Amino acid sequence: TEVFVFSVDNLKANSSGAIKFGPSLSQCPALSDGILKSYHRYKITSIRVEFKSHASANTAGAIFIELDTACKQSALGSYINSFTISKTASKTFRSEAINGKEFQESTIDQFWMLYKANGTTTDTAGQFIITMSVSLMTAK
Amino acid sequence: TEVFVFSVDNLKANSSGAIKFGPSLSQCPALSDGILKSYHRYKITSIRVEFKSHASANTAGAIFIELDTACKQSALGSYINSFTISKTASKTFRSEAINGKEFQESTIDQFWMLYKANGTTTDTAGQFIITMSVSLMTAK
Amino acid sequence: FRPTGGTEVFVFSVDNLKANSSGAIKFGPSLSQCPALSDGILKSYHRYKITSIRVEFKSHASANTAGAIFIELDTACKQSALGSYINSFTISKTASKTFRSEAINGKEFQESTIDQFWMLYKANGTTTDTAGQFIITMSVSLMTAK
Amino acid sequence: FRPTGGTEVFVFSVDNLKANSSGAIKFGPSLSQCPALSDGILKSYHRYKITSIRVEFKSHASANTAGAIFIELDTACKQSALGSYINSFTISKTASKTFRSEAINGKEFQESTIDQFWMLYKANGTTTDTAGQFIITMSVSLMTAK
Amino acid sequence: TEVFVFSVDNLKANSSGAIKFGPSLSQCPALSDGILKSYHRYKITSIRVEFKSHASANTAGAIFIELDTACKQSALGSYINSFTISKTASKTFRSEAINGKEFQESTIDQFWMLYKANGTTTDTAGQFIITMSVSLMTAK
Amino acid sequence: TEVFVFSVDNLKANSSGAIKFGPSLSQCPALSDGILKSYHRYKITSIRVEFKSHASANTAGAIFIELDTACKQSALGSYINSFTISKTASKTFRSEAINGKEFQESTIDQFWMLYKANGTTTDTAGQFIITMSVSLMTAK
Repeated sequence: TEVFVFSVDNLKANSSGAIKFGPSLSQCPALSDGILKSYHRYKITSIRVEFKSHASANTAGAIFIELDTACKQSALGSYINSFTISKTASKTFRSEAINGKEFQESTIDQFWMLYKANGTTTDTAGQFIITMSVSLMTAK
Repeated sequence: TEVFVFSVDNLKANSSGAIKFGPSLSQCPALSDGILKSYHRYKITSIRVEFKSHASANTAGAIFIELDTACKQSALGSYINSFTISKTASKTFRSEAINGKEFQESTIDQFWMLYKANGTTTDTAGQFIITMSVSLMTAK
Repeated sequence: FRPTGGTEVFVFSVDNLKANSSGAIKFGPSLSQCPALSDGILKSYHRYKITSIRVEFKSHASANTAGAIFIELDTACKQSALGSYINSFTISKTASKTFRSEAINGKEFQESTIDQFWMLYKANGTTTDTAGQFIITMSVSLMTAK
Repeated sequence: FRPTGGTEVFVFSVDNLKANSSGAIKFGPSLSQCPALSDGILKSYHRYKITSIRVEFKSHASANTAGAIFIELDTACKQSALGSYINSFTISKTASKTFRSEAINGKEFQESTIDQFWMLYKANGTTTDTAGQFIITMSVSLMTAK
Repeated sequence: TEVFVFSVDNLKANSSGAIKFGPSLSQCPALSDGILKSYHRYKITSIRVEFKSHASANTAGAIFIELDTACKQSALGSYINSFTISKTASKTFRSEAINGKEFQESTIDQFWMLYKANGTTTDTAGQFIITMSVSLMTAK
Repeated sequence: TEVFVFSVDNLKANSSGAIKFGPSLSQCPALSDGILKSYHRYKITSIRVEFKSHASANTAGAIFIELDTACKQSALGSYINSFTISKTASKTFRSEAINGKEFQESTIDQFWMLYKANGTTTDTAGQFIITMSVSLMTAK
């Protein structure tokens, strides 16, 4: 069981995307092109996503976070979880939320974290600092 | 975790069908068009199906129940579980039978409950009173 | 399942039994009502014997259906029509008949290619109304892996 | 075999294992080395899980054959070549490896149409001489009659 | 009831065959052209087959034993029972395994014992020393 | 602090080489292209090297092991530590032997493990199964 800290950078005020955890998690090559190449099964036990807000106080908007444990949803949809663009905050997601109770093979993803900024301008918003706890088993 | 009680009504003596639990479970809109719209992950922990038998004593036949956790079987096939049309009874199904050990997303079904009455006439048989226990996860 | 063989219990059902249904339930490799024995464990053993069977009539019928379905054991595996009328389930009642080893030719092993016995049944009813179903519980013993 | 399901133990063998043999033993409905599971009891149940397996290498080889056959679990049911070389039986020695439920994806039931895991093996030997055989002892649990 | 001890000789490292017990059991003429000519009914109660392993330690392989009480199987098929070519061992088979519960006429066989060596070379493997217990009935 | 198990494979009877622990430790990408990309400082606390001996009994020779905490020695030199090619064995090396008392940066190696088989033929000898215990510091 290890802990990885990585960052989603250059996050504008109209940035939308998906952070696809697993072997397609290119923002942390220590997991993607790293330790998942040396194990069969893994599970991500909990993640702690932090918005750091490198923005001016006049930028309006709130970036939205939504968990997709189907690994297929493209557009966001839900607007309950939100970081305000002008404030640092952090959201912590446990195992049953992120499909983290059972191991799965290192070839398939576990969940996606979709985000949508929903601001008007392309001004800078900040970055995510994501701290995930993975468990591994059956070396390869 | 909450408990829903719904009914499958107007059940004739030759009625066959599938009660598709999950988002396509139209017999309980409090789950289908309801609380599953406000959560990502769910599991149905146990169901208690009851046959109520609003039938005369001269109606012959026995309605058959079969669990499909593949969510694809159309015709019934198995004839072990059965309610007699002229008698009230109840069958209780736990978690490992109904694929209820793990959470899954609110977009996909969990299991189906197929039923086939296998009587001759179109006379009234009764109704199902189904009591399901669901557990909900990450909100949406 | 040890390779020398084992003893297990199968529960299967003969379904959709009308009030004029007649037939034979041919136990062994031609016992299509339990594929776990027919297309199943008999493909993985040479010799078998069915030690005892417990046939149950479940009677999914109305009280106005007259008749009585008759049961007859054929350990020759060749009789087509019924003939004997001693053993009977009433169509409107649940009952069960249990048959031990010497009745069903179940004392000795035989190869998994040949049947052991047949269970003939004949409804003896006028209408094609529903009668019920059989729930059959057989105890098999297996010998020599294949 | 209750219609709600049961737990049984199957013993089968992977035979004629040379000193350069590689392959995959695909557990589930495609597990042709045990027809009692493949064309057998999985035809009479919806859901199953293989709780634990005990693979044994029996080493019908001379003492001059060099090499070590390698074992690797694939619970994705898609890996073709071996890759990992940690688990190994020496070709000239009898041994056994036992794999529990969380290693072989054996915690949850799944439908009898899909496989559960594969066991890949690769001899890692020069010649085509005889190495031995696997004697595999798996414990399955069954759920929902079909 | 008497006991016969006979031998299957000159057993190479790729030898396969069937030892057909009964009147066609040519490896023991005391049963084949012997006491079965003087009785109608017989049964072989138990057999004890022994592999004696007149082989060098460098011969690889294992000869396989399989009982055929149908008296028709030609190729081997099963690989559970085995003698290692470089070791002496013995397997004992009781009555229900070898179809030895009931008498049968002296004109028909009772069972076959198939063996297949499954080694590469034609080097010497050993011999079988088989000890069978027969029971005889009505004289002839 | 985590434990890595990796293997040095395809080890012939005349194989010589160096297993260079640290960022150049290509036999375990979970350390090399893995967790060392996500931390500044590391130390390998102890290693347990095991020779597994996939060899025939007629292969002569003994593979030799020598620790180089200078990370510069090319040829072997010392012949005290040895695995016999025809036997499984294991050698365990603690912290002061492998330069494992102090942290160092993830860009530089810690020690090398040189091995030289010193047999005549190119026949198969076996493999190493190496179990190392690393400690990680400041994240990166």
